[PDB]
Amino acid sequence: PQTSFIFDLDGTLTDSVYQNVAAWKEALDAENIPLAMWRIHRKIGMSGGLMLKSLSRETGMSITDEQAERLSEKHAQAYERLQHQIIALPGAVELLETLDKENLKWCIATSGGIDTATINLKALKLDINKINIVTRDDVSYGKPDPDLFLAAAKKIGAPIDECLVIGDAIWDMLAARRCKATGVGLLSGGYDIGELERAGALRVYEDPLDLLNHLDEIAS
Amino acid sequence: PQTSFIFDLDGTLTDSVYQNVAAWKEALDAENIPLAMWRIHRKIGMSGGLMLKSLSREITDEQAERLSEKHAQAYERLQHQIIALPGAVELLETLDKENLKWCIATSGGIDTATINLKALKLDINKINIVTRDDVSYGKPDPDLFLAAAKKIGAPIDECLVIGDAIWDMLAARRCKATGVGLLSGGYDIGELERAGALRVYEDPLDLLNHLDEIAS
Ligand SMILES: [Ca+2]
Ligand SMILES: [Ca+2]
Ligand SMILES: [Ca+2]
Repeated sequence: PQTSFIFDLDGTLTDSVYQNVAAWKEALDAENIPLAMWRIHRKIGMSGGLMLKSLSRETGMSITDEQAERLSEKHAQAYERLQHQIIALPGAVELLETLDKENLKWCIATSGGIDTATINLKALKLDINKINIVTRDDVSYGKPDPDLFLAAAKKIGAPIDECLVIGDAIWDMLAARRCKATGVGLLSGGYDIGELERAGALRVYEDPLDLLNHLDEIAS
Repeated sequence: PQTSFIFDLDGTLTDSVYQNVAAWKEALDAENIPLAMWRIHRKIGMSGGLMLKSLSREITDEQAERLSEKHAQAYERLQHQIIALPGAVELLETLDKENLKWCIATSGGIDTATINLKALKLDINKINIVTRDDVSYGKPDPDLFLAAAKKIGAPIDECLVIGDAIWDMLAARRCKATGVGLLSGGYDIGELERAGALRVYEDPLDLLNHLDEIAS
């Protein structure tokens, strides 16, 4: 039973978490919701809605639908302005190329909407509508809800239990475990080995190259 | 014996670690040296020399000096984005109020320090501070913390080092100081503890709220 692959995008295949953080920071500052950047970095990988609720509750207050919407817009705009900073992570393309050449099926699964996802894909010189990908616009709920991964397993014709989830955030690992998939964590999104293991990572690697070099430990 | 306090600055009292990461990345790309952000982030808190050195393993002197200057210019451009971390001002004032001595100790030079101190509204010449310009080596070498203890006239052994990075924690243990880790630099609790942190708090407000677990 050959392994099928569900990849997170931002922080996992492209070096874009820190741009995402900066974009949220600028949006939140614009809206007088001053939050230290480590707290924003902690939530990267959740869909914006859940992230906003989450930061909200942890600061003791709550954010209306209307401001959530504006924060979202501000975030997309700030991200766009940072689009050319985004580079593919080491091994990322080579890993994807390895899988195709090997007939292993993979899908991308991101809490980002079509906009962010199109930007990061450029860095991997990939055309969105030419690959297997699921976005926040494809489901009701983002990470850590299992929705995205389930839709991804479905898009590639693999049972979710024949799947390996690859992610850089607590939220990817959490969602992986919630649908009982096998989760593997990458350090390239800035989360540490401790956090990723506690959120359910079975193995943790530096980046796609490191993972590629150990593909046997973890995939068939 | 009352506790004396040695604070890291960048990421401990000010929320500047991400600007620091971003200035390093700007400087690296200008020199066409590819490097993932997380790798840069892992190093913030070492001296620029150790940093770049350590980076290569994972760079000419000529090249190194261009990067140091490029980083300093890029970091300046980002100064307006930097603000105090919650509780940082209150914590320092609480220490003053209680006549507890403190000193700031940073691996950066006077230029980055000054920028960071502005967010605390501190006068660099009106406070106890030690920078990379006052010692031979930056963190994790114990030099700065030793300088800092000397500047406030306290045994390093009766000092709390408060930092956000693995390099702070390492240096603290290397001079037998008690180390406390803050999450506000983006390092995790596991990292900070494995580098020697005795306690780990979220930020200066969390620390101030738990000050009794940790300080006499
Ligand atoms: Ca991610
Ligand atoms: Ca981290
Ligand atoms: Ca620091």
